[PDB]
Amino acid sequence: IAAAVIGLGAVGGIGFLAYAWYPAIAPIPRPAASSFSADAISRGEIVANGGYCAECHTRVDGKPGPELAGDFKMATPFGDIFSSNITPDEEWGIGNWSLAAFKRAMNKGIARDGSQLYPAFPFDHFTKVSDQDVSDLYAYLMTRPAVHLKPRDNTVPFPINIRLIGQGFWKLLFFTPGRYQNDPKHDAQWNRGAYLAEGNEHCGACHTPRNLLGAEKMSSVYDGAVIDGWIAPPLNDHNPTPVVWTEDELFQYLRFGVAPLHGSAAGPMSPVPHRFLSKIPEEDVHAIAHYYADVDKAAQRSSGDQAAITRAMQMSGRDLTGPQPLDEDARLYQGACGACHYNSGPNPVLGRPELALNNALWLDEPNNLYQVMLHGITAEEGQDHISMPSFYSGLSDHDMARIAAYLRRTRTTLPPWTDLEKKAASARATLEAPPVNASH
Amino acid sequence: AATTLPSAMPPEAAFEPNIWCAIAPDGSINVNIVRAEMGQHVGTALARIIADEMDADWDKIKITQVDTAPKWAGKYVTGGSWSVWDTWDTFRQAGAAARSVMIEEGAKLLGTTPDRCTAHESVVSAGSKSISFGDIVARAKPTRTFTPEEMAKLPLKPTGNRRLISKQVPALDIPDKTTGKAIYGIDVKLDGMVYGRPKMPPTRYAAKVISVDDSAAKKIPGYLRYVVLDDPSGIVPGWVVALAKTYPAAIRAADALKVQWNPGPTINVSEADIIEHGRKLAADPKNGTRVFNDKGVDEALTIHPGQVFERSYTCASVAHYQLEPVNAVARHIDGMWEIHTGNQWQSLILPQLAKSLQVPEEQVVMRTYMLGGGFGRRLNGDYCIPAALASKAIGGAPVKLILTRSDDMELDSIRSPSIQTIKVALDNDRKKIVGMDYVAVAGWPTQVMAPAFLATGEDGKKYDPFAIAGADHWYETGPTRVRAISNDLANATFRPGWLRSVSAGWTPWALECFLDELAHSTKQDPLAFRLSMFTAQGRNAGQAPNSVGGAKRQAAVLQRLADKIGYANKQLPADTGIGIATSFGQERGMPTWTAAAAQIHVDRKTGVVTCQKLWLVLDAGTIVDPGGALAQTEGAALWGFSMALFEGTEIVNGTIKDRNLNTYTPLRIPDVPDIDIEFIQNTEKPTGLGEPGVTVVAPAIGNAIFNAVGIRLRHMPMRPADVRRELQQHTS
Amino acid sequence: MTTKFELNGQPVTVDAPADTPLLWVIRDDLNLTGTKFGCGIGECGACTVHVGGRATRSCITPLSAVEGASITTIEGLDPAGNHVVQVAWRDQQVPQCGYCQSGQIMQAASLLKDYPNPTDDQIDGVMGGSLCRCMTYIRIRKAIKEAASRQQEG
Ligand code: PCD
Ligand code: HEC
Ligand code: HEC
Ligand code: HEC
Ligand code: FES
Ligand code: FES
Repeated sequence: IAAAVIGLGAVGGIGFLAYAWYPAIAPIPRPAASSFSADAISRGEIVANGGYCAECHTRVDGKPGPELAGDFKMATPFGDIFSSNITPDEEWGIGNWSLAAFKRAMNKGIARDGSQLYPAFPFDHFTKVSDQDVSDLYAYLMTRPAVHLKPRDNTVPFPINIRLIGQGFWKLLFFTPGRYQNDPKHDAQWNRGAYLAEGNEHCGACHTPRNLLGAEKMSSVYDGAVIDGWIAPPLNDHNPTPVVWTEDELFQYLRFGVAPLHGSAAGPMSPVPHRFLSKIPEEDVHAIAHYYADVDKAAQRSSGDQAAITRAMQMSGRDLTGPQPLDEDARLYQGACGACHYNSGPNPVLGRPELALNNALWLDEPNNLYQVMLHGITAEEGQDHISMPSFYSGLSDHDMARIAAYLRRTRTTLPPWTDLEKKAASARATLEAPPVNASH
Repeated sequence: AATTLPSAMPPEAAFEPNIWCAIAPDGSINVNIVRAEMGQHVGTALARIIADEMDADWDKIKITQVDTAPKWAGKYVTGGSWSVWDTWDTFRQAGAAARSVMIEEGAKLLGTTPDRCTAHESVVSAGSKSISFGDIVARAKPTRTFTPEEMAKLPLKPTGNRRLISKQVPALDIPDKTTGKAIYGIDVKLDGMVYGRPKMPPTRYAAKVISVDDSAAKKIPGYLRYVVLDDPSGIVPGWVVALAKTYPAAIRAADALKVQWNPGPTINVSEADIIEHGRKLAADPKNGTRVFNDKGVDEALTIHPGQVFERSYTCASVAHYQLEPVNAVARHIDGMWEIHTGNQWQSLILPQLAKSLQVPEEQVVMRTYMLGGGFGRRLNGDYCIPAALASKAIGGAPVKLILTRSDDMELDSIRSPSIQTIKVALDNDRKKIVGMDYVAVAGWPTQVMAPAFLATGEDGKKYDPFAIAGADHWYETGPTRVRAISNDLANATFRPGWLRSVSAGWTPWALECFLDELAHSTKQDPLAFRLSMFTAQGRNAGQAPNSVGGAKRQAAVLQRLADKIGYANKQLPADTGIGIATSFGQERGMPTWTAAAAQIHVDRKTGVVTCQKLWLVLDAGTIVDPGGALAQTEGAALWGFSMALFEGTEIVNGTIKDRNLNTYTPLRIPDVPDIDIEFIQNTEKPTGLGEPGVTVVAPAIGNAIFNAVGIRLRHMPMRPADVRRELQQHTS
Repeated sequence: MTTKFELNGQPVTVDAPADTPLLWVIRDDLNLTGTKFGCGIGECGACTVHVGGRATRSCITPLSAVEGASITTIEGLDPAGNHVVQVAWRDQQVPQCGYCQSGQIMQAASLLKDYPNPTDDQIDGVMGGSLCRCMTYIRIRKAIKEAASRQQEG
């Protein structure tokens, strides 16, 4: 009371200010591109390709923006956050940044001027990137063409737009700076895979559920989350697909975008194996796959893979062979989807993904199935050279609900979904009619 | 002359003995085909007939699908399976005339009398000397022409064993259809073409446009304008066509148009309402026209009220769903209205097009293209008028009006739901039929589209031949009265249309199911019961040359079926049965005696009915094209199977309920049963084969169901839910 | 706007809205009327084309989805129209009206690429989507089996 409460509040305030406030490194003249060594440029190119630097630092909405120029819109639940320009621009960019300032931003999320960056920039994962990789990718960034584009202004409100207090509190509650620590309990390949997956590649950025404050639930790592309407399925034991995510399946999925059993990488995973993970050394992808196979615990769960595949083959051809005068939802599925989704042989045929094994039918919600039905899969989106028609206008919400209910009842052994029509409408409300086909 | 099928005709003139065939100086022989090529390969069969009669080389035969011209004078009708049957005599006479001219000219060139020279394989010879047809045309240059009455008295060849007829021959149109080179109505491209799409009114008839709001559609790139169709003929009332430079733009513009309508008086009419109106119409004995009314039917029926067996059978609506949606290109070029579309009956729609365009009939010409499946849908021709009106709205510039699947199904002239009541009076022994009373209420497509083609019954009143056909049975049922009643509610609500085997797909259903029910109720064998009434006495004695032998002929095929399937000693496992059903084909004037047997296993739990085997035996006289005949019979049998077990729709709020394949369920490849089709071999006059296969499939299956689980179904299609309901009721 | 892709082995650049279906781009913009328009909702197979050698429905495939891809139509199946599927179709006299037969032939070629020995179950599963209103399925199955046998001979 009085003196005591004032004193303790002042102590807490000065402590929070000392923690949150960071000095601003003096800006340096723009480094010449010739200074950096050629090999460092290639190593930084590999590092930045691994981190998907150009994915969410390029403007996609409206007109396409310049590479690495920022202005990418992120529809955060708290508001809209626009990625900063990381091209070596003198004023609106990192051109005046020094190596120390960029390293500080990578390890702590503090900009050159001392301001704190939002957790939309996943510094909690990039803080594990080693000094050598940081220097390499700084050298790579500083030699990219400069863009004089200014990112648009954020729409985040009070009291979250106040960078100092809000971001300092968020970092205090959840952020833990520090490079990845080598684990002696596992081999070099597993350590490299863990370093990449939890570091540069930040697989848990959208594969781990987040609480109300946007922080990843460390007690539910790789438990699957919801991003952009799609569902990122669990990357651990909790994956509901009947076939285990073996090392070979993981490597195929992460390198070529298609797996022999589970299927192809669509939606938000269209670019990850296609645009980024295919431009990094194959050893890195192999290490990531091995690490996640260890995390997935495939060595114990792989015993039942043959039985699961046989059961899926049995149920894949259900109602697709012989006369079908009884079930009308089965007729709709056969007419609309069964032509390219029927499998008979002991193993699936590449190019005909097995719905009885896919996560779209085994997940808790029909989000992935509805999103695939609506958007479709382009030629280079999932598996290479092959495409999938979009059923935005071919199927109404009722028809999509009928197909989803029939597939869940028949192609899986799980209990039926709930509110399928409302969920179908919600999924449809996130796009803008890919075809002008109509002609219902 | 639009498309010569095997190859283009040589450009060195030709000799035309008549209007049906021409002979080029190089030996090529062109045959003018006026029948629509909707998939039955009619041109190949007609060419076979004319080449066999002409005694010409088949390798020199080409067929031209000619456009509408005054020289053929309303011969462009293709329906009711009349093509081969009607063209038999005409093409035989034409070939005989051409062969006679060739024989005479070859004899003159070779210096011999015509009585000794003989022509074969497109060359006429007299002993050792010989000369081909092309050389004859090049040298003699014949100019003789034959009028139809001149050809009607020529010495035709004997109808026995022929050279080209009843021999396997590849179809002329198949090679083009395999490589995607066949041109349909939807493939037509004209200079300055503008695409168009309609906005369907809420009702088929009596719809009026109040206001149109095109502000939303003006933001669509490529959208030009909208036209509100004013129809002098009143065929497409209340239509609004949106025009664009590209078809997707037209689709989007039509979707974005805001049109206010007066719905009309039939906006809340359901299928049950139509069936109830049919029942009410059939209740009154004075309604309808008696197709034949023998004296004493009432006395026979009412003498013994306790010995009357009556049943009622209903058939639901069926949609064509022809694969190519109805479309047409229209333009006004060189002072003539050109319509490019696939049509089955050009001679019927030409006067309507002329009336709608307010031009003389000689100023309208319809180019002929391959049909993406007619099935009686293209007999309508109501889709050509909106394209012509839209073209007239912009001054005659080409307009390609294409209907989407939803619009095509809304405009579809569906098969009207029908209800038939059959009531017989038996003798004292309850074994023989003494009197018969047949009534059938349905929509009348001929009374709507072609009122001038209505037939006259024994009552002296006009009736639709394509709404009662198949009920004029050949059985010996004593005094028989057959009545056809026109459902005015069906005519007003929608446009009743001709389906494949029109009115012969549901009359045999009721008739054969009723006959089997009566046979089982009187403790009689259905086959023996049917054969005992095939006495072929009276009106069923048969005429010549079409129905030679009368009802006996039908009995023959039935007997053949009873020998093909082992009917006498057929032992089947539990819940398995065999059902038989016979019919005389399409019409009494041109009968195609057919019989069918179905082996059916009925699942007592789910009610699913599976056809293990389907036998068909047909007597269509001479089989001109064995492969074509087999293909047509297979298609017709599968159409009947689909209508009996799979296809079917409903009328909700005055319009068909299903709008695309998401709800409509036609037959697909996995559902095809095992079919065994046999043709009776004889030398009689050929009859139609495209339609008759549909006639007998539906009742037979139903009969088989009664032989499997003992439940009787009197509604088409027979869905598993109905079987489950019947089984649950029988359990009680 | 401008979408560039390889059609029938030739590079083409079509200037059309990215939401335009591949069917109407092929039929109208590229003047290849071999592909046909049926249901329009991807349930009849009349518009089947080959994207990357795999059968797909061009009626509900937007242009933006085939950027830089390889599209094969019925005109590009064989230079002389002597594909094994086409030869089997001609020998068995499968086409009645021929409207579906372009899509049917493309789907049969895709099936033969998938299953070199299509059993009855495989034929039902793969060709179930393709619909023929003329009901030429009896000849379709025989043609598929004959084409498979000829391919195995080869
Ligand atoms: N005898 C004899 C007969 C027949 N044939 C064969 O068969 C066919 C047929 O013929 P005819 O019967 O005559 O028929 P035509 O008339 O031509 O046609 C018509 C029909 O045809 C059918 N079929 C068919 N198919 C197909 N594919 N598609 C179609 O659409 C159709 N349609 C249907 C209908 S219908 Mo009514 O119009 O409805 O009223 S009539 C009808 C021919 O081609 C021939 O070849 C022979 O051989 N023989
Ligand atoms: C999407 C999830 C991102 C990925 C992958 C990477 N970055 Fe990022 N970055 C992102 C956002 C939304 C923001 C803005 C935060 C804010 O406070 O508004 C940033 C910011 C940066 C900065 C700061 C530059 C500035 O002028 O403040 C830098 C230097 C930066 N990001 C670098 C960077 C690198 C090197 C990445 C590859 C490892 C990378 N980012 C990935 C979003 C995302
Ligand atoms: C956000 C953009 C993501 C990042 C970064 C990573 N993943 Fe992901 N992943 C994401 C989505 C939205 C989906 C589902 C889409 C679908 O239709 O497949 C996935 C899917 C996977 C899978 C497939 C699992 C299954 O189908 O059962 C795997 C194995 C996977 N993701 C692994 C993975 C790894 C190893 C990542 C780091 C490199 C990674 N993902 C990043 C979203 C995102
Ligand atoms: C033939 C043209 C198809 C039809 C009709 C349908 N699908 Fe499909 N689907 C097809 C392919 C070739 C692919 C993979 C394409 C690639 O590039 O990734 C897919 C993909 C899916 C998926 C995702 C699985 C994965 O491998 O990513 C799902 C969930 C899916 N398809 C479901 C589905 C449904 C429900 C359909 C009926 C509406 C349907 N597909 C139609 C081929 C074809
Ligand atoms: S039109 Fe594309 S499948 Fe029917
Ligand atoms: S051939 Fe007429 S639709 Fe298949």
